[PDB]
Amino acid sequence: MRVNITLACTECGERNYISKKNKRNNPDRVEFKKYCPRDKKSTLHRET
Amino acid sequence: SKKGVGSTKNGRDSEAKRLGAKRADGQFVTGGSILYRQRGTKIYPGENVGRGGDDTLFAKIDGTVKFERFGRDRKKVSVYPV
Amino acid sequence: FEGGQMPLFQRLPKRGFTNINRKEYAVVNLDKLNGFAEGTEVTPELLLE
Amino acid sequence: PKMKTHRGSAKRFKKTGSGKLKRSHAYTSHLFANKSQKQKRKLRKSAVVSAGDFKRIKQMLANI
RNA sequence: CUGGGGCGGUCGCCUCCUAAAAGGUAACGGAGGCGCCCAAAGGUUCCCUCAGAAUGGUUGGAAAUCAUUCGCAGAGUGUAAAGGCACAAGGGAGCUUGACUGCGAGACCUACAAGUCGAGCAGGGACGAAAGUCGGGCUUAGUGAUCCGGUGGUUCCGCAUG
RNA sequence: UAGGCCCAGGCGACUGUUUAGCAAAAACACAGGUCUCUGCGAAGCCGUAAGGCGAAGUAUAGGGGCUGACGCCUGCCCGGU
RNA sequence: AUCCUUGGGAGUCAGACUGCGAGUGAUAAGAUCCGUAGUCGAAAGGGAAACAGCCCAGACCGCCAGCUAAGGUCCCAAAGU
RNA sequence: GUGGGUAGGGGUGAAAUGCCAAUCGAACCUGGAGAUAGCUGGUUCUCUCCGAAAUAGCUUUAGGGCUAGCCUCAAGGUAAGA
RNA sequence: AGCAGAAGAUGCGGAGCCGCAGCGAAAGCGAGUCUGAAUAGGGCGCAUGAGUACGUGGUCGUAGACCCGAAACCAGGUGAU
RNA sequence: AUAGGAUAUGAGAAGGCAGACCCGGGGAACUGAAACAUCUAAGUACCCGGAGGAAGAGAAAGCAAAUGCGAUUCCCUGAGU
Repeated sequence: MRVNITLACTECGERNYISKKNKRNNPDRVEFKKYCPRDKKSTLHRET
Repeated sequence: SKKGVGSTKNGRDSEAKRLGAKRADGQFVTGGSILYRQRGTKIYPGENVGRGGDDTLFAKIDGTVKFERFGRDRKKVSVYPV
Repeated sequence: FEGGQMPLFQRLPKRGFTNINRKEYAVVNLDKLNGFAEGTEVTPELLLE
Repeated sequence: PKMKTHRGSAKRFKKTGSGKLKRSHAYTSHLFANKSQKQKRKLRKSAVVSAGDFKRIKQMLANI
């Protein structure tokens, strides 16, 4: 179920990453926070 | 004559990944050069040596390289400058 | 060639491209302009000849 | 008849100022899940053609 | 590939042994495995230490649990061998997302293509009082060139000019 | 100069034909048996087509396939193709 | 007295045998496949009777010069019954 | 016997891969054609200076090749080299 | 190249080429330029300055490319005396 | 009325060959790509129709982006870009 899906930005709408996550174990629209260089700060990154 | 009987079940082998003392006891050594490749910590780091992601030994500030002993049977890499 | 191993110009990527127009404003080194002693009027027509 | 440029090498190579040609690395745009970014931050540079295989294609792209 | 070939079997990756006390070092030699898994089985703060054995007990049983000594490790360390680990890298909490952008002096290995380690700098963090650690899992497997199409972004080019 | 016979077997009905230049045979042919297609500007043919075979033929005739006189027969499965 | 870089220029990417250490093999093979060392290959001369790999030793060329190594010193055949 | 047709990825065959001018799993001639050959044979006068390897990574690859490996020529560096 | 020139040098022709400076894909910038938020780092280059034209030889690219040799392929003709 | 038939007139044209060069219609393969089928080889050879000493093309629906050039052809650059 392990699918590699990018984690796009919310401040700018910009993909920027790849993360491993599970379709069963994490079924939500998962969200971490990382560093967008075009937004220069810590940024809410939901799954897309 | 001949009958055809096999087979061997055991032919495979990995790529030989290297270890051993890359420098000697008494080497001038530049910053960040690998002293000793390891699977684990077969020898621990001491003065001015870090530890890699492969738990490897590499010298930060230059100078001589001395292999030592903890006590009783346990070695230790430290780097002493000029 | 590489024997049959896929050779080095194929294991390496393209880097496009070349311009439809690229202009090369070339060349004047600055110490070329000590060819005038004393001199003025530095034009390419006075530099072509 | 002249020496043809082997064009397909010359799309991949940049002749520097003597030179020591340039190239971009392999493994560089096909698949990016498995390759970690510490590998990728060293592949997104350019690179200089190694001395062994520079012997075999100085005959090739001498017309630049 | 081959002890002629065919049939059988193998083609690549990690570990051990053969390997001759650096490091490599062959055969259709001897063993295992690998095309993953963990949103935490990651990072950090702070705790704690095993397995088995005996003694006695609740249906209790050769053994689930519970108490007192033993117990340097005979336990675990995702998965399998070698090394390593209790000051923990082993178990348990809390707060979290560094499983980080731009790098990278310098090294290791080597035909090349590759691959590996990185001190240190800046950007912003996380945990921590600080000291400080953090560029994923104790390490070593779990992955594949180029071309070709697609998706997001592009103070790039655009075939007389827009 | 003009046949050696006579029993008993396997194959093939037979006379014939073939590997010119190794193999005449138990091979092939064969009449007979069938299954099938074709209504005639035809079925199949050779043709890029025109033309022609089939044929101054007409389903008791042509083309294709299978098997091979004669006698007794030709059992079962339409799942697959 | 070699090494490092740099460039021009090629050959070989099937090796054998002997000893020492190994595997396969039956602790078989002038067997196969590795390390190490030699020689051959690319090395003539003397030994080992003849002998590519053992033992000794390196052929610029002439001498009707001398001294030695491996091996020898009754005849073959040089040198001690 | 005469006279005469059926022409080569075709003819013809009471079928064997037979026959088609002494040639048949595709007739002979002329050309593309100096087809290609990782394969074999051959590589013509002399002397000197040095003098290899049969190992590896790969490889539709094992009796081919390409980088290394060892050789040679020249120039720098200098005493690194053992 | 061409124009005069015994098909010859030679003359004249600047049309063009190489070099004089690079850096990025590129807009472009320039003893620097890229990557870079970066007057951080690093890659290529500068300080350190030789090219160019002809001639000789080692080579190599394209042609039969070092000689001799396939079996087969293709086009177009002659041959059932 | 036509098809057609008869007649005379045509210094009409069928054939050839300079094995070449030039248009047009057809038009392969072998070789390479280290295999091969896209490609190349190659619109090459070969066949066929045209003629002329030459043929073909040609006076703009052309280049090209300025202060523009003015029919085609050929050569050299442009550029193995």
